[PDB]
Amino acid sequence: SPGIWQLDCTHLEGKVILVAVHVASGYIEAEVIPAETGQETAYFLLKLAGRWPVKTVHTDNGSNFTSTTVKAACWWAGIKQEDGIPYNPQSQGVIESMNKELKKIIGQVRDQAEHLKTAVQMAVFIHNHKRGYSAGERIVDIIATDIQ
Amino acid sequence: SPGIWQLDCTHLEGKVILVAVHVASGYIEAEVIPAETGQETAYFLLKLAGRWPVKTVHTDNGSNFTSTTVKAACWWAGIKQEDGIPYNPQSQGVIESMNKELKKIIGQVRDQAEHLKTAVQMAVFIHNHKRGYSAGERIVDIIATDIQ
Ligand SMILES: CN(Cc1ccccc1C(=O)NCC1CCCCC1)Cc1ccc2c(c1C(=O)O)OCCO2
Ligand SMILES: CN(Cc1ccccc1C(=O)NCC1CCCCC1)Cc1ccc2c(c1C(=O)O)OCCO2
Ligand SMILES: [Cl-]
Ligand SMILES: [Cl-]
Repeated sequence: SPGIWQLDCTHLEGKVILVAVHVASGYIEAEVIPAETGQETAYFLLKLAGRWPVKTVHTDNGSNFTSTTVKAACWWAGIKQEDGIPYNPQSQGVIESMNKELKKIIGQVRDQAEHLKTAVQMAVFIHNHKRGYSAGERIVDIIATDIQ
Repeated sequence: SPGIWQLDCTHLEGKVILVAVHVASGYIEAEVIPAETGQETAYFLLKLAGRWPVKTVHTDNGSNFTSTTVKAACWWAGIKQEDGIPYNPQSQGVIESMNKELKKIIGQVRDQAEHLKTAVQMAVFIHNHKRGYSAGERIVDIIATDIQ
C-alpha cells in the first residue's frame, strides 16, 4: 500500500491531463499532453518512479496496460504493472470525484496563467496542500513509516 | 533544513538541464529545456513546490534571483527566494561533483533512449535510488520527522 499508485486520464481544453494518484494518501502528480500515447504514459511513469518509491501502478485503460512502451518503462523502473479494474466499485466514484475537483480548482486559477499546463500545476499544488493532514503530509508519513 | 532546496543549471547536447537539489538529503528533481529563462525556471519551481514542502530556494544565478516571473512563482507557492552565494565554499564543490556524476550517469544510459529528456529522467531515478540509505529514503525520513 505505501507503493501503490493509480493512473488517471481526464480531458480539458482539447488536451489531456495525465494524473498519478497515490492511493493511500490521495497525493497526486500530473502533466498536460496533447494526447494520451503509450510513449507519453511511459515517460510520465519514469518521472514518477524517480521521485517516489513506486511498487505498483494500476493503469488507467487497456491501451496503456497493453502498450509495450509502458511495459518497458515499468520493467526499467521496477514497477509491477497491473490493470485498473474497479473490483471495489467505490474506486470509480473516487476517481470521478477527483477529476471533478481538479477541474474545479483549474477553473479557480485559470486566469492566473495563459497556458493550461501552468494552471494544472497550480491545481496539483492546491490539491496536495489542502487539509487535519494534507495529502502531501500523508504520503510522506506513510512512506516513512514503511521505511522504518 | 527540511524545506531548503538549491537550484542548479548544467549543459549537455546544446540543451539545459535544470536541477533542484534537496540540500539535506541530496535528492534531486530535473528537467530538460532549450535554454534557461525566468519563465521556465518559474514553472519548474511551481512543479517542485506542488510535490514537496519547499520553504526556501537558493537560486542558481543572479538572473533567476532577479527575474520577476521567478519572484512571482515564489510568491505564488509560498517559497522564500534567496541567493545561492556559497558562503560555505564546499557548496561549489558539491554542486560541481553532482553535475559530473549526473552527466556520467546520463552517459551510461544515453543509448537507452533517443531523447535527452528520457536519459535525464533515468539519471534522476538512478541518483535518487543509489545507496546505507538512498537520497529518496533520506528526504522522506527528514520531512516525516519534521511533520511529527
Ligand atoms: C508568463 N505568464 C504570465 C501570465 C499570463 C497570463 C495570466 C497571468 C500571468 C502571470 O503572470 N501569472 C502569475 C504567475 C503565477 C505563478 C507562476 C508564474 C506566473 C505566466 C507563466 C509563467 C511561466 C510559465 C507559463 C506561464 C503562463 O502564462 O502559463 O507557462 C508555462 C511556462 O512557464
Ligand atoms: C521511443 N523510445 C524508443 C527507444 C529509442 C532509442 C533507444 C531506446 C529506446 C527504447 O525503447 N528504450 C527503452 C525504454 C526505457 C524506459 C522508458 C521507455 C523506453 C523510448 C522513449 C519512450 C518514451 C519517450 C521517449 C523515448 C525516447 O526515445 O527518448 O522520449 C520522451 C517521450 O517519451
Ligand atoms: Cl487521447
Ligand atoms: Cl541558457
